[PDB]
Amino acid sequence: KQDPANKKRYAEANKELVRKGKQKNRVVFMGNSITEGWVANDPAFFEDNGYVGRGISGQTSSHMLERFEEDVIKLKPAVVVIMAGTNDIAENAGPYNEEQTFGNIVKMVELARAAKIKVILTSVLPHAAAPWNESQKEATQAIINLNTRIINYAIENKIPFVDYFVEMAQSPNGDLNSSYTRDGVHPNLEGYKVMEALIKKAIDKVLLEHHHHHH
Amino acid sequence: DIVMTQSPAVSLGERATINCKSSQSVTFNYKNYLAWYQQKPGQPPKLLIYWASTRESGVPDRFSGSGSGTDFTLTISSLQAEDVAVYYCQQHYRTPPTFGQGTVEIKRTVAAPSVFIFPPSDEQLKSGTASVVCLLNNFYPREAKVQWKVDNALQSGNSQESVTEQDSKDSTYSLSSTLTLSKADYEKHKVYACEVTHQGLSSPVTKSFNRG
Amino acid sequence: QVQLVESGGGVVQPGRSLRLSCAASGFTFSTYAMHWVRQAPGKGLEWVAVISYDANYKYYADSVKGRFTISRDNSKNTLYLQMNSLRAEDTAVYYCAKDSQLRSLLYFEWLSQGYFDYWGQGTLVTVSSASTKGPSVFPLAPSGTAALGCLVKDYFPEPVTVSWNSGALTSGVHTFPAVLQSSGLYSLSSVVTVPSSSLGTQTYICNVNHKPSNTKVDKKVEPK
Repeated sequence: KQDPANKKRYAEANKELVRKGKQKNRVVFMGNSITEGWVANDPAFFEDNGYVGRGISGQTSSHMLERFEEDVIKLKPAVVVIMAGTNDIAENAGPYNEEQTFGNIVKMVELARAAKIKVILTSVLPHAAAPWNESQKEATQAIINLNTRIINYAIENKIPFVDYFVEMAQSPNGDLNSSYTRDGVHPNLEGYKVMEALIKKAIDKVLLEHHHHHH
Repeated sequence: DIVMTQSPAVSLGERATINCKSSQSVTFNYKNYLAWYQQKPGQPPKLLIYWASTRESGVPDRFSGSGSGTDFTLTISSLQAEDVAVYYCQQHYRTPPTFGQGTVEIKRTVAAPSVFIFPPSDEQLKSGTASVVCLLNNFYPREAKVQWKVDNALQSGNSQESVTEQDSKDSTYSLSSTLTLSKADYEKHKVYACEVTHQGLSSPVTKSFNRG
Repeated sequence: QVQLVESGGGVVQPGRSLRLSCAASGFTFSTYAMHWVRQAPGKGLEWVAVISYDANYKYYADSVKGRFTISRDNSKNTLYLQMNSLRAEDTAVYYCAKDSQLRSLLYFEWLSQGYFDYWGQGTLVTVSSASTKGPSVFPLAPSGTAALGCLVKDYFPEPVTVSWNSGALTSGVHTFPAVLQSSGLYSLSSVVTVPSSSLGTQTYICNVNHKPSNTKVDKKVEPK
């Protein structure tokens, strides 16, 4: 209970980013297992684009919020991509509560906006359900319910939302597309490439489209 | 589909309940996907209660809902004449959303029907058909049996019955039984009778007329 | 207030088609899924179809899949149902209804919907080969209370309205639900009970209106 939010994971890495100096258009990927696995499976996507991966496998959105100052705000990025809720739904650390998870995402958004960091919100991905645990429909319904709250919040607050789910979830029951996974639960490299095209378009829109003329 | 079933009368000012069961749980992550609706004749359904227990705005506070999982109840704390209606319980946990149906009735004391028989009019006999109408008026409870006898010959297959909704003034039902014969078959017989059985009658009541 | 105003019902020959409309006002129509629901005469409610807020997703009850198409015009705040290859068993009052959920994501057919917070007034669709025919209205003549009435026979389609003495007589009136006869025509009776002593001094007239055929009959119901 000394370091519940796991600030130790990236503490040394954050120190070296400081020693490297100011970076223009830095994008931080804040997330749980999905984000950690992305860096693991395609480090070039992050290195070649100057994106900073700050995913921690297993982490709850509550603990993500608690390390948001250290791993996002203090890195003074231009943009943060928030990928949260997957491990909350997986319940590896405790019972899932949609209201708390959604509230934690909102709190992270508000921390970023107060620090003048642009935000991109994202859909929790589909995954295969083990029948002994829950049905595929139950798994998919929970994910859709949380993603709906995130989308409507994003529309209300003029925040971009990247819907990985609609591109990766297969009929009839929302299983993760077999082309996009090896284990049915996590994306494989092909699945991450689908995600990369989507997120880079949203990042480039934030960094490059300015001065919306209102009439 | 998920199947909705109402598995069951109350005096005025008393409490009425309607029970509804779903064929599988419609509770998911602590929300109950169950709504209740009221429908009056000629009108659409009107929302009463949603998420099993939240009363809709503008609905009188004598209406409330409870239950979870597969078992739900609509309670009307003080039954009123204007509350006599069809009620629907809807699950919307899965598509297709499905609706279970049942009715609220005012309970009252037993009342025997007053029975009336009408021969076919002369105006109707001008065409080829004769309709004989038997009226059972203002009875309770709704269960009633009508038998048509023509020259003591029991009839079968040539009558249709229709029943009103419960009367708002006295909580009774009325019923019509219409016997349809050709004019030729009508002129070939003398006695026309309808025989009415009802719990309010110590013995079946017969009303009859001789053609002409 | 939220209003849903339906139009376009009527009579359809079996195998032919009909489009219904539901004009919405009083809420942001373009952010809600919309439903059609139907009620066959004397029976319960059957959900028919849903369309997502952005029209990207449409789903149908198994009973109408392959024959019906739901659509919406968000610029006119109007919902539509195109009904092809209509059958006798599609005869029903059709309702539109608003979904309670804001911008639901209807990515698969089976997902939860909202509850249905507002409903249109209903439009009757009658699927039959019968031709429009006005009712014949026959008196049910009175033989300390007397019963009298009107037999409203052989009309098509529903509905008819019946009043007594131009609405001045309401106490004791019972107008029975129509029955669909084997001919394809409808029939019903309307009755009223009155003091028998009134039969000499009072005139009783049933006023029968059948709007589909532009027919109005006022029939005096007299003793003998």
